[PDB]
Amino acid sequence: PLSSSVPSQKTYQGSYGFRLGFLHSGTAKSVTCTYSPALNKMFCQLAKTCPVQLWVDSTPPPGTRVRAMAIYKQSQHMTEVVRRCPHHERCSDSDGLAPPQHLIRVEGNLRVEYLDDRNTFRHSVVVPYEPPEVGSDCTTIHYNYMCNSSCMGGMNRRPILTIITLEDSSGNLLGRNSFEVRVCACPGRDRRTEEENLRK
Amino acid sequence: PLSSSVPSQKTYQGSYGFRLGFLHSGTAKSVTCTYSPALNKMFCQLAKTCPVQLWVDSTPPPGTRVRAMAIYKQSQHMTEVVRRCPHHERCSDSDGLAPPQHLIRVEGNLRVEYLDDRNTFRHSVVVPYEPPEVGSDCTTIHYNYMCNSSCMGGMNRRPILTIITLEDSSGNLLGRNSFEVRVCACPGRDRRTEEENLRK
Amino acid sequence: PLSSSVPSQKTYQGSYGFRLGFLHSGTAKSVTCTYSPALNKMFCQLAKTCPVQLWVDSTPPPGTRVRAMAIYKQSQHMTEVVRRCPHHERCSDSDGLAPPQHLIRVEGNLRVEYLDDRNTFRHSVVVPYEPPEVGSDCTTIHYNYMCNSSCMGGMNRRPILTIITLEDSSGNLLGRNSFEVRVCACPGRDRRTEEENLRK
Amino acid sequence: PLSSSVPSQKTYQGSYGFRLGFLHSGTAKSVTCTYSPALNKMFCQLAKTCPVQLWVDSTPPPGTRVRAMAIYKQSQHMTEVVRRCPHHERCSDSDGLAPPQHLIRVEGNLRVEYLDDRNTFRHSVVVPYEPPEVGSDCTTIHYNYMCNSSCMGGMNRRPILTIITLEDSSGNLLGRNSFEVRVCACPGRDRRTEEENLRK
Amino acid sequence: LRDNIQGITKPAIRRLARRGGVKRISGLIYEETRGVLKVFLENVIRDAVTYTEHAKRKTVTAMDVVYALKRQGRTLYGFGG
Amino acid sequence: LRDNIQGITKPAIRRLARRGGVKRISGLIYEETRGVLKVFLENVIRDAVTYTEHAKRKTVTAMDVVYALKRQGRTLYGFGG
Amino acid sequence: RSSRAGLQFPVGRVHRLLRKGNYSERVGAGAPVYLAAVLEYLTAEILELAGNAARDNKKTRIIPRHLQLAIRNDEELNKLLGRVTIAQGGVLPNIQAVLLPK
Amino acid sequence: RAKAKTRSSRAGLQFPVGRVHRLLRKGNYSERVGAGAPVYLAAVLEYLTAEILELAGNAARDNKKTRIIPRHLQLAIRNDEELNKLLGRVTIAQGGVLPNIQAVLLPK
Amino acid sequence: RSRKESYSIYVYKVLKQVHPDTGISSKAMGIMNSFVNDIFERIAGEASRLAHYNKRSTITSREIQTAVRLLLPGELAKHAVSEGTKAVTKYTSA
Amino acid sequence: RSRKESYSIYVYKVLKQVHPDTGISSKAMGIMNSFVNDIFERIAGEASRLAHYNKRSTITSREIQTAVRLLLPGELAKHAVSEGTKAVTKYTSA
Amino acid sequence: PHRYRPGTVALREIRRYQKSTELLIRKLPFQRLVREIAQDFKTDLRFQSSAVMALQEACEAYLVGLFEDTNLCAIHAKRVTIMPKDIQLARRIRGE
Amino acid sequence: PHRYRPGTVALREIRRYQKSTELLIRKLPFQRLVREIAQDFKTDLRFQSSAVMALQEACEAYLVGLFEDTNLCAIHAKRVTIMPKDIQLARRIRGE
DNA sequence: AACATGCCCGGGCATGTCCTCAATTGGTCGTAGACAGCTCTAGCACCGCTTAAACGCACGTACGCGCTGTCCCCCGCGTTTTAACCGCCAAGGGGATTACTCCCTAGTCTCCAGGCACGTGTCAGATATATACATCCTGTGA
DNA sequence: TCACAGGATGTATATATCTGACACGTGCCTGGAGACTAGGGAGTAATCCCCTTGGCGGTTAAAACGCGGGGGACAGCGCGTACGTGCGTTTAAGCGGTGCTAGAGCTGTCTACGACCAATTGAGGACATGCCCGGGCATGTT
Repeated sequence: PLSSSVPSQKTYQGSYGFRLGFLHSGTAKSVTCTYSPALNKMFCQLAKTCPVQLWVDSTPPPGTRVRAMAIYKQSQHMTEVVRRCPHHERCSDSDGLAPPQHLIRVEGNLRVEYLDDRNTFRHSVVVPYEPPEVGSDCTTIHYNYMCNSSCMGGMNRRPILTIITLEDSSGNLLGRNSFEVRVCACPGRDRRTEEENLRK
Repeated sequence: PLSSSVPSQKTYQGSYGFRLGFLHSGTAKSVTCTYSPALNKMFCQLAKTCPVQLWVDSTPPPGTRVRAMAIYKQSQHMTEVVRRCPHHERCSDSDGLAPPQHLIRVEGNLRVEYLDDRNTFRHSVVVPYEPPEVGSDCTTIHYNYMCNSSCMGGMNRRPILTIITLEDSSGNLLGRNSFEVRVCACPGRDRRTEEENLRK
Repeated sequence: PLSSSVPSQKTYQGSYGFRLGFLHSGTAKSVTCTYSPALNKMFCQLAKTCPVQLWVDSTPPPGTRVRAMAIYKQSQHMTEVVRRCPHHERCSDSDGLAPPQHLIRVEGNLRVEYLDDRNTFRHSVVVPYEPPEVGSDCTTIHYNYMCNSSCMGGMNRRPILTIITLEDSSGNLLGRNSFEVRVCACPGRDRRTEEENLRK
Repeated sequence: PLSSSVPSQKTYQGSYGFRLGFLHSGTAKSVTCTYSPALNKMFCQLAKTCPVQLWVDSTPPPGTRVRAMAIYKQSQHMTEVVRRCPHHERCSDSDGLAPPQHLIRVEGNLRVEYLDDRNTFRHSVVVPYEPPEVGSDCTTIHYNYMCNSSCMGGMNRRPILTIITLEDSSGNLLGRNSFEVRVCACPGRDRRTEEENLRK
Repeated sequence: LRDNIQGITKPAIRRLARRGGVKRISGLIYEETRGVLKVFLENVIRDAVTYTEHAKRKTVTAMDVVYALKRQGRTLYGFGG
Repeated sequence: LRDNIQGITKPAIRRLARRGGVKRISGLIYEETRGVLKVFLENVIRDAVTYTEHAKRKTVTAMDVVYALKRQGRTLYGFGG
Repeated sequence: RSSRAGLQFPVGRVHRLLRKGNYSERVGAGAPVYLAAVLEYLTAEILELAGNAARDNKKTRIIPRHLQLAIRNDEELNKLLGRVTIAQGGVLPNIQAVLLPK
Repeated sequence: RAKAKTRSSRAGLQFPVGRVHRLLRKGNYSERVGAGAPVYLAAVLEYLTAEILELAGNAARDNKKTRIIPRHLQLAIRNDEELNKLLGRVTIAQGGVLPNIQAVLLPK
Repeated sequence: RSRKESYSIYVYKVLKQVHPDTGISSKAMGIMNSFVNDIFERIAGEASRLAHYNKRSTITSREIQTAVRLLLPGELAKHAVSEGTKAVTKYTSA
Repeated sequence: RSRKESYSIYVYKVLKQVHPDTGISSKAMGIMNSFVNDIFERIAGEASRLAHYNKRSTITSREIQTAVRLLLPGELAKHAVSEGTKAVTKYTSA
Repeated sequence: PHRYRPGTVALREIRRYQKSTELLIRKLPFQRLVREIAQDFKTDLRFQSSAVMALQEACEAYLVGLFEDTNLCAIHAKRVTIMPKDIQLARRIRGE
Repeated sequence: PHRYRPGTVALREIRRYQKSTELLIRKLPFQRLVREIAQDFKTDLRFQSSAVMALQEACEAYLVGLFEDTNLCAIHAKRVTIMPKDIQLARRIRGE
């Protein structure tokens, strides 16, 4: 169905200097997740681990939370709600925390919460923020994307943006970033193809 | 789900000398429907017209019917009911006569009937038989196949056999034939590929 | 909509030796109606005079009638009723005898009758049969075709057969013939093209 | 039917500096939508997304609305109401928001309204105005045109002007612009042809 | 009328040939000459008569002969023209 | 330029004579032929040039040649006209 | 129109040509009709003979050579065109008997 | 009113300019004919006329006659190489021929 | 650009009547255009003089008929005249 | 009487200006008449074709001037041209 | 007695008949020949003496010219006598 | 070895060149000859290739036609070989 | 990495309409043709007389036709050299095309003299007859 | 066998007799120049595109050059037939009227068609506008 509104996608580093980072994975065939700085785009396999780093210039208050949401990149599709396709919605792959229809999951975190927004009808996944561990300048969240971008009756090949928001206890906005996502069978091949088209 | 039984696929011409026939369509890349005598296999696009000819040595009684049903060709999968995939099952493409979940439809014919078998859980479509005019040798029924063989959560790339049966007005078996079916985007390309593999 | 049945198209000269004939028209610009013996096909313009000759080896009784009906030539479309497209169905061109929606009309004859068949939903136009005028071997009926073959929402580029039936005062078959019809802007151009392709 | 009046097409940027803008699409033969600055003309496919940008020198009040209306460009036809043709008026292609007979729709927006003006008999589509995102410079509305310019019984090949008006909550005229529109199966081929003829 | 082709006498054929410088003769010439003369004369007549018929006359005039001759590359002076 | 009459070469003269069915060609023919061909050319060109000058052109066209030929009692097809 | 006389050749053209060329001040409308029929008739005679000539050489197409032969193979046309030169006509394969070996 | 002076008198010609202008401008030869054209042609005809008569008059005196007769015109035309081209194919009534006897026919 | 007059169309159509299956080279078509223009000039030129000599005011089928008889050999003349006669006859009735 | 223009007048005047003490027999005069008409027809014919070929309306001294060169041998042509030039030159000057 | 050698008269006759201008065919014979030919095309055709003379002078001219060319052909074959072949050759060379 | 006793080739050439249509003279030299003559009447004349083709075919036609008559004259003299005087005769008969 | 398999734009083909030129239809005015009538000349037909030409028969030489021998032109074949023919590129001039203006021509009107046609008279040519010059035939010379 | 002188035949020049050429005068009939106005042709200038003219390199055929033998051609000789020439006789042509009819030639009057001009509708080719399948890329399994 259609939403009454479109989430803002503008980058906003805020008081804490918020930003996103990603692992230096290669473009090999067998790669499960890889990121392109040139495209600001993540390429990943369905249900595989997708590390996203959170970077800040100063530590946010306790009770700060991190939310991930998907929207279609093309402006005419922006009001449609991104969701899993009917096949993957019916199949028995829920982890006991995520609703069957949600596209984005967070793995390894018991404090995760999944929202189907009563006003906008948007799906999103939220976790608490935690400051970086010893020997890292950043905090890493492991996402899983539960449909390929190509799934018919789902995203149906339309590109999506993952929007990441840093938020306070009430859900007010502390910072925002976004990156394009492709969920596909061969991330290394597809990343190289799109980076090559950048010269064409 | 799984059926309690496997339909007999054995060819049986019966009292009326029943046989199938198919058009001499070529292998142009995107030909809507084409048939391979070498493979005894039809290659066709989703929802497109699939003309199947009915040949008989003498005219069956009035009230005779023709039924079509699908089964998986691989013995590991023969007990599974061939049905549409969850996406195409939900989509709004019913013609006002066919149920949403049925793989095989008959187009053009107002007297068509669709059966979901209470005992075997098998889907099938039925029409009355009509004889040809006295100088024409066969009657043509126009089937439609409402999922690609590759549909995930449905046929999931597993080959199927279509079984055609001639019946009396009570449903008693008067004759039976079968052919393999691949529902795909490029029937001509795919037919040439599988016939070339017959030399490999 | 669809029809419960398909009219028989078989050539049947019957007791009276019934056959059709057509004028030896050329293939020039603006030609109103031209017939190809090679294709058994009539090419004509919208609403123009289309002479069809009736030939017999012996004269049918008085009260014999001649009926014209259009069916789609392609076997999967045969069950659809041929009718005018929505635009021409609305436009104010009725002659006071023909219903707005009928594709075929007969001009110059006050004894014309138009039937929307209650059981089959088929349109047809009927006139009394008359024997040839003194010195003539055949009787001529002037038909008009009230949509182009290309009319969207009407024939929509699908070829049609006109079926002509000789029948008694009750509508029982006395003899039958048929010919393909194309209604188009340039009958001469199109007839030449289709006749030239016959050598390719 | 014929309207009692002709909408003014005169460009009026008003107090807010209202102007239109359009995307830099190529001239690929079957591109979905493309715009010509040299002609002030949009070329687009039927029912496809037509992005129109709204530019302003200062932001209009809340409750401002944006209306689109079509008129024939040729002075002789200006008094006729631009509407869909009898075929596309009967086709079952309404989105649950637009009336059947309206030529112009807006996609994506749940707050759209469609007016059949009781005084002028004109058709128009309206949405609330929205300012750009912070860091953006214009607002994009996505129109769909629901008949080819060539539709017989409708536009019947006569060129149209889309008139865009910026309006208050009551419909009072805040600003006005216009562009010529061609709705056609191959926008890029047609666009190039018209831009070449500009040198002839 | 008949045989007036014999009217073209053998000495007359001599005289013509004499004017043309001819000195000595084979009798075959007489019959061949009459053939050639006949063809030439006949073709001129046929044209002249054709002109006459076009004018719907009964009588041939010198002008008809002049034109009949002229077109064969035979401009004739002295008779008019 | 000069000496292009020597450009009408001996075997080319022979080939023309072969079209004329000639079986044997004497040593003096080639000179005589060249002289004859030159006269024919001179007459045709002179007239063609005259047509071209009359039209005040500097360029001789097929039509100029065709006309120059025509009036010499010789019509040529296939070059226009 | 030509369909009145059943001719393929265009009368009105011929009519305009007859008005020019300084042939005459004036015309009777039968004139170009009569002339068109004649030109068409002669055209047919040549082409028919030429097609036969093309067939003798086993070609589906007429070339200037075939016109040349076809014309000379009918002494009526040979006389009519007795001063014409045909581009790429070639000549007749006539060899005088006195030249042949014996 | 100025008293008439004929174009032949203006041009200094004996041949009648007005007649010639009529023979050009009517009788299916032309669309228009300019005034200098008849004058030019009349001079040409006059010149050629004079040449023939001059030659013929000599032939007449060579035959001691004061009156020119067809024979004399023939002799003039055939003794002048250029006239013998211009009139090469003309036939002249009572013209006769030149006294040409081929050397191989002469006695010896 | 400029445009041209020729008989190629009609020559092509006539060829189809005598030999439906036979084509024609552009060069041969060039010849035929000269042939038509030549015969046209002769007949018109001769018919002109017939009118001039008889001091008549016009070219009619008669002058053409006579000119044809003066230009063509007898055999061709007969057939040509017959066709001309029919053409004028039919045209008069049409 | 019915009228036929002839050149006999001018022919003898020209003779008198060449061989004053001579005269012309009626037959020689007839010949000179045909001669004049013949040369007149040629030059008029050729001048007509020049104008036709050049698609232009007016016969002028030039068309004749050209026709003269085409019809006459060079020697006669130059003399004739000289005279034709003088006659026109004088006529326009007077 | 006297008696010319066979083939000397000619040189006198040649000069006389080259020199003189009168017609060499007699009137009545030629006149009837014209009518005899013409009747084949049209009966009751009638004549002008000027027309008949004109024909005659053209015919004599044609034959005289033909004979001269005939004579040259015979000289070219180095014969004294003219023969039908000489006539035929000359005519054929003029495309007749 | 083998070599022809003469003339059978000549008959073959007659056959071949009578059969064939193309130019028998050299393609370029004739064009220079046209310039060389034309300049005598006027300098800086310019030549359409089509014009020069027309001249060639006319000249070949003229010379071929002349050679036919030349051949007949030679046959009349019952000679095998053609001689200049044969050409001269045929021309002079044709009124050149 | 190679093969398995679905979806969108492009080339082409399918099919309806426009613009430019020709043909058709109608009207008006003038000229030519068509049709009829009358007069005179020429043609056609017929008869008589005289001379030349043609026809027929007889007689002799040259020319034509046929045959043989001798000498040089031509043809046929091989080898070597030169330009033709072919392929590709550049610059300038001419020809073609379009617009604008003046003077030749055409068309229509008026008036006077010359030429044309017919009539009348004398001188020199034309023809016929007779004499002299140029060419041919018969006889004579080399 | 080949060429010139005297006589005869053909062509040119003079005298006698008769006809035609030529010269001179009067009345009739346009024909001609002088004159004026307006559509048009022709002329002049400007601009753009294609062809002609010119240049360079490689490969093949044409042509050029040389020698030998066959046939053609030329020269000379012999025999028979046909043509040419002379004389005599007969018929036709030419010459010179005599008579009659049709056609040609010319004039007048009336009708129809042609020419010329405008308007309307069709012929022909080019363009206006949309759907399929193919090509190729997009995206997954082994």
